[PDB]
Amino acid sequence: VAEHTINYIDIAPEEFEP
Amino acid sequence: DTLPVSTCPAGQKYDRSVCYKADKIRSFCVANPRSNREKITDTPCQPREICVQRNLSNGKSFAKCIPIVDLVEWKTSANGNKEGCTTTSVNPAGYHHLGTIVYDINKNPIEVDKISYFGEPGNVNEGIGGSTSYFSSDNFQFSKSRYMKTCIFSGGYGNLNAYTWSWES
Repeated sequence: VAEHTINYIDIAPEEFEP
Repeated sequence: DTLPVSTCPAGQKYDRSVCYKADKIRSFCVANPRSNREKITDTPCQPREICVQRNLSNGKSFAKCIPIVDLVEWKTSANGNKEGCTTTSVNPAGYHHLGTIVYDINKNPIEVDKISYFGEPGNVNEGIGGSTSYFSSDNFQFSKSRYMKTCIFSGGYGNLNAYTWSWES
């Protein structure tokens, strides 16, 4: 098992990543 | 939650953003032709956020602040020449990246000799980057049985402050 669990996934806004 | 500033003077366009400090985004406008009048904008993070950085699908740097509670904060090995690691699941199951950025005690990004990612179980190579303050993994299929180990080899100073977050494009 992993030491940590991430529950938030970042996505760049469209205005920066078209 | 804190985003870089995308607005630019007339005649200028937003080009990229970087973590200037652990708590300060810096955005860059560019003119055509390039000039020294180009607007550079520093945006402070809120005190509970940390600045994280990665390269977008177009190769441009992109920086923003994420609450530290929403990512993994860890220390690199006390001995700068010892590779140290941490392991992370990501919810929900699916294809995600990890990114990692490293800061020194003065909140400046610090280049490390190697950041490497291993899919687990199996120690599957999920990306190796070098001489860089930040680096992102391949797109990896996380699940209740699949997780990712991140390893930092500083090669210089130890006890550095690392931040590992998840992202998709």
